[PDB]
Amino acid sequence: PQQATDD
Amino acid sequence: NTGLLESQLSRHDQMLSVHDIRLADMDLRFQVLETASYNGVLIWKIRDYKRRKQEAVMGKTLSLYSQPFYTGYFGYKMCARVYLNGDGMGKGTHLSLFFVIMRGEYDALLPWPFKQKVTLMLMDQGSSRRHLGDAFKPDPNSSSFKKPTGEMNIASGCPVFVAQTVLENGTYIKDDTIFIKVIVDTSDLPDP
Repeated sequence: PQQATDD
Repeated sequence: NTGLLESQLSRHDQMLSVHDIRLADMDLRFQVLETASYNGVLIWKIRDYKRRKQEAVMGKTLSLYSQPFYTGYFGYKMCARVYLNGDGMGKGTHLSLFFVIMRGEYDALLPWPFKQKVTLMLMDQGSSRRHLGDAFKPDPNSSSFKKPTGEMNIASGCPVFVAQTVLENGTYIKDDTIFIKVIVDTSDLPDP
């Protein structure tokens, strides 16, 4: 589980 | 006076304007509902792949969201986010697909953090049905699976889901449209 860039 | 007639016209025009948005909004609202799901499974249809892909590149629209879907009538409210041109380590090279937890109206009664297994995938429209997907188990310490505070939590998924080439070369696209499917495990959780 990786997160998306802040935007 | 005539300033009265004109004032009244103005009042009307102003309200007619509002009404138009109110109406538009509802069309959108209808759509969302008509596509809702309460078994923890989402089938997201994305039309205009070319244009949308191009707008991702041009930086006009980096990502897209699915309509919300639920694990149950009054369960978690979730959705998906996709970057047609990739995000993070897959940016420009892949298509990034993420899972999102939205602030549900019944979170006060739901277990936190979110612990249901999630299975992300892109469907193959070719007759060989060689769908692409991958699943994961929410990380308890991740700020993506905690009780929502704002409208949505931090999207969590796979930045390098599929190589843009693989996607555009295979039978995943057909009639300028692709299908994304999410499967959240519900069975393993005390239901209402």
